[PDB]
Amino acid sequence: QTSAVQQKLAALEKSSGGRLGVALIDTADNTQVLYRGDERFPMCSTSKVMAAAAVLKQSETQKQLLNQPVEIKPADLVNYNPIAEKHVNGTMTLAELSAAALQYSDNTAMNKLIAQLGGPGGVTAFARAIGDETFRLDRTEPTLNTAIPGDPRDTTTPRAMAQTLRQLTLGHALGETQRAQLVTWLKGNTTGAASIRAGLPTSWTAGDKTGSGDYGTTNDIAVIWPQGRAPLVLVTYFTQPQQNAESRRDVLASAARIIAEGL
Ligand SMILES: O=C(Nc1cccc(-c2nnn[nH]2)c1)c1ccc2n[nH]cc2c1
Repeated sequence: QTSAVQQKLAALEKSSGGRLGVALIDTADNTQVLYRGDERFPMCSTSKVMAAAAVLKQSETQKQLLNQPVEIKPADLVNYNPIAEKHVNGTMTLAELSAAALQYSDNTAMNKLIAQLGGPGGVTAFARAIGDETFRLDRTEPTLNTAIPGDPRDTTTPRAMAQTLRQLTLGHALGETQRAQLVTWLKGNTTGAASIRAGLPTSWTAGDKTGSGDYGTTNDIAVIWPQGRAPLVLVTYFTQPQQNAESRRDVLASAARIIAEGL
């Protein structure tokens, strides 16, 4: 069946020229709304959530892990490191690296999270441990954002990512303290106001993690507290046919608006 919401998302996609993937979970009733929900998309920096969460999981058995220093060397800087570059020749703690990766989308910080987990496969292994059979991280920053059509590396599906984000932020994939820390980090994101958030009523609150890459890939994943009802989890992924395509955060906002209007 095709619902009214799915028809509207198809019309938005058609006018955009790209490929749109949406997954909503409404925790009011656990119902899902899916558009291309089982197709693969490049995650880009939305993968930073999984990496930070995996470090939070490690911290459950090491009370001091988040305070552990990690050396930042000049050679560690990559292409977008607004926080890490301040600390080159010094150190940042794993908490600081998590906050920088999540709230500022710092790619050096993400690489330190990946290294703490033993490489990209350590992030995948954590995904599997929390019941996500779909997620895969294959590369570090910056190359995980190449976003080539048909490339399975560094991809997931909207359905899998929405389920994972629910388990991490609202469910019990993490300890209570760690879940609360992840939610605090997501709610303090600096990069999200033009993406899913832009499509929601202003009275609502949310936390989110954006991503973008080549092929005009423009992504956002959010946990949302609407006025007067239970939380939502929403994933919006978007990718385009040309390598040099522009970002389209407005398409993510439009998708979010259609979802909000369909509740
Ligand atoms: O790191 C990239 N992008 C990047 C860096 C840091 C943050 C973000 C981002 N966060 N939220 N939305 N975009 C995106 C990026 C892009 C295109 C590439 N082609 N080949 C390697 C690439 C790397």
